[PDB]
Amino acid sequence: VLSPADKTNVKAAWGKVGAHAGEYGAEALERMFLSFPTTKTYFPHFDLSHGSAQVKGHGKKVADALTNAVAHVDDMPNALSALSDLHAHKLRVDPVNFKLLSHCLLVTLAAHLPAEFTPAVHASLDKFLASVSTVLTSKYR
Amino acid sequence: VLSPADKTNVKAAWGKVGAHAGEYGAEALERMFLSFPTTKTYFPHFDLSHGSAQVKGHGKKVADALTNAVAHVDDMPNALSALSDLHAHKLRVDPVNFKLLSHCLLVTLAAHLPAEFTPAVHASLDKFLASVSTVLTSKYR
Amino acid sequence: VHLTPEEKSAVTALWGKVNVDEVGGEALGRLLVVYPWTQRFFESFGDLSTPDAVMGNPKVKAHGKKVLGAFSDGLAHLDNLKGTFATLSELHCDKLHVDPENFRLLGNVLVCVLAHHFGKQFTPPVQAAYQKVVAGVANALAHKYH
Amino acid sequence: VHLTPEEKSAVTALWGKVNVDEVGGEALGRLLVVYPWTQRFFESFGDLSTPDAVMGNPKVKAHGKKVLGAFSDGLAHLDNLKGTFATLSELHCDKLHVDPENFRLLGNVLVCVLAHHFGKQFTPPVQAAYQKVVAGVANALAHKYH
Ligand code: HEM
Ligand code: HEM
Ligand code: HEM
Ligand code: HEM
Repeated sequence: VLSPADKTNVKAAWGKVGAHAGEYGAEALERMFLSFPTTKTYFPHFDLSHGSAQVKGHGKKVADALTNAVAHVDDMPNALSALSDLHAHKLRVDPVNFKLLSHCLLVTLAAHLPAEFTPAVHASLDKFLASVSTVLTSKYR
Repeated sequence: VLSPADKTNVKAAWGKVGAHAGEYGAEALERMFLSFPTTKTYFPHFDLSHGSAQVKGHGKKVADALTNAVAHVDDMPNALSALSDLHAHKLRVDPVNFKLLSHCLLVTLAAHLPAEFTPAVHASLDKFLASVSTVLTSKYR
Repeated sequence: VHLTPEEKSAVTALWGKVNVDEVGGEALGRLLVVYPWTQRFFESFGDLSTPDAVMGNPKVKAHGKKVLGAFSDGLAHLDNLKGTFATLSELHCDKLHVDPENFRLLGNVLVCVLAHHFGKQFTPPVQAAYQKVVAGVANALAHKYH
Repeated sequence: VHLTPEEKSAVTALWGKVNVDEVGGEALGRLLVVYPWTQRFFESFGDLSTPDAVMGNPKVKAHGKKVLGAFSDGLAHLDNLKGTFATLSELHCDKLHVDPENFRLLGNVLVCVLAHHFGKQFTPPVQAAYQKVVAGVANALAHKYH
């Protein structure tokens, strides 16, 4: 449950990302694939080698989805509806993996936004990624 | 979210629990403590022996709360308000333990409802116990 | 995997009464009904869009007897689960791309099915010994993943 | 708990730049802020209601030190995390009643803190290596739970 505090935290930290969203998106995914190999099972059609364009491509789509979630923070279910259909009915990633990625997002942003990655913003972003996860996994059954 | 089928499934099954509700909750907790001994870390002040009065009292309390939720399936956050507040701010059980108790409840229901623990009803109770749990964990942060 | 032989014996006594054919189909099918995302691995099985469709689906009963058969062999091998399941783990990782989380889901679904099937006989200490077993199996089936 | 030779070298080399005082208080306070239910164990510590309260709290800083100090010593014995941590494990279970889940959340926060402290030096590979350590530590702390 994003408090106003949180949205402000998220908007600000996400503001500072800006043009590197998709670069961060890409690094989060590869931090994921190396830390939690299990997540690869959902990408058997990807070349998963370092510096791959498939991953940077996917990295960017993930980042754009998040940037879209940040902008429609107050109405994520609707802003994200197409994405939650697709995860529910097509991709069917086990819910556990959303926490793996979110953790890797967080690690990515810490590594990149040292000064903005405050304990408070940390908490907010964590809640923010759980809420996106919950929306993505919303229609699973 | 719970559909009308779900609600019906749960009320039907819970109706069969009827007056066995507290016996069932004590049994679910015993199951939980033995299968998931880490959950005992939350009951250090309890006597955790088969039959203990404390587990029996707590079982009934848990079963009553759940009976209340079934009755309020449409109004859970409000129905379970004291309980989410209590778990958020006082008990503070890590959210992972909800899914362990949920499992043991479901196992207990399955052991006791040979006739009604159909697959659809199973799916329904599982979703129901996930909703309860999301409620009780609502205000954690 | 830490099973006392009070636990060992109880797993053993119960498993002998298990209709591996029937329990297999039940478990796999409930798996697919309760946690529908797991359908993703079974497009090739035909209709799985309803409970009744999944539960009577011949390829599900048939895959379940196969899954449970292999689970059943593991029981003779609680001392060496990793070993018994090395090849299946590789198969699930490299060929099938099964996220090992699924093995956990199935293990719990299985414990529910044994509850349903054995009623009061599926006592809390017997359940506990089955949770150790089912976790042991999910880890062995996960252990060749990379 | 297996690290390749170069992971062990990556882990050991980063850790030699780590100031256990600072990183320990940072990781613990963040734990308390990001997952406030972990506060349940530190009611003796004082007012934990806000991030500044938590990150300034001097008991939190002290404890963070203690925790990361024992974590540091176990890096020395990656090959025997169970033996090394067995006594803390039985303490955390039988005395402190700490849900081992907390050891996992702590490891993830620690990883974030390392990333935040080190920036680009915390490369995907070095994280993966730390994710392994942090998981091994958690499982070693969790092992004598009964
Ligand atoms: C913050 C969490 C996530 C977000 C915002 C997200 C967002 C997206 C977006 C925008 C797409 C593009 C769909 C399209 O238009 O083709 C996608 C696809 C996909 N996602 Fe998710 N996703 C998330 C989590 C995950 C996780 C944790 C996994 C599992 C490791 C996963 C597995 C997949 C797969 C396999 C695809 C299809 C990729 C392809 O074949 O092109 N996702 N996601
Ligand atoms: C469906 C899930 C749950 C329900 C409906 C539930 C319900 C309840 C109820 C009715 C009470 C008593 C409130 C009172 O004192 O008046 C309670 C207390 C408590 N619950 Fe929860 N609970 C759930 C989950 C859990 C889990 C998963 C754990 C830990 C593994 C836990 C730990 C506790 C503890 C420690 C107490 C206080 C016991 C005492 O000191 O007497 N609960 N719960
Ligand atoms: C209790 C753990 C499990 C065991 C012991 C097990 C065992 C097996 C066996 C014996 C086979 C056939 C191997 C062969 O081709 O020779 C198989 C294949 C397969 N398994 Fe698993 N299995 C388990 C769990 C799962 C789960 C939970 C899923 C996913 C929901 C899954 C998905 C599949 C798929 C998609 C195949 C190939 C099906 C086909 O195309 O015929 N398995 N498994
Ligand atoms: C890497 C994981 C951890 C390690 C290595 C660790 C280590 C330690 C050590 C060395 C002590 C004091 C030893 C003693 O006084 O005999 C301690 C005490 C304690 N730990 Fe852990 N700890 C860990 C994680 C956690 C977590 C995540 C929590 C809770 C969120 C926790 C809660 C406590 C508490 C409440 C005490 C007693 C402290 C006191 O009374 O001042 N620990 N821990």
